[PDB]
Amino acid sequence: ALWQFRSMIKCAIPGSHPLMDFNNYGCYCGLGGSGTPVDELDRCCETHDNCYRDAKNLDSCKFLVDNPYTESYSYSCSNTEITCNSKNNACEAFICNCDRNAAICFSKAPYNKEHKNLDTKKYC
Ligand SMILES: [Ca+2]
Repeated sequence: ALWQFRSMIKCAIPGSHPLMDFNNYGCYCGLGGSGTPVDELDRCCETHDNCYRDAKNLDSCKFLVDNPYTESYSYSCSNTEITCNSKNNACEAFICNCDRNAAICFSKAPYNKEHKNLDTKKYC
């Protein structure tokens, strides 16, 4: 499932904590969502959830394959530098290229300390 995604975000994140802090926070972290964020660390959930939108469409391994979120792929690191298993294929490549920007961009964004299990009649 989404679980070698936690393996993923240790790799890309010098300093900041994954899911344990991250997955609760900010306004728009299902599929679609759009107000804006709150701070832009709901904005790194924006890009991985709208790349996972293009995964429900996806012609390479197509979704009668119901949810291929890790039983299929793992990844490479290590600046951040997250990618994929380095042969990188068609659909092993696509779902690891959404789950890359996920991992990287929790190191790219201004974090929610604040929206951290959120408010929003407020931020969005
Ligand atoms: Ca969303």
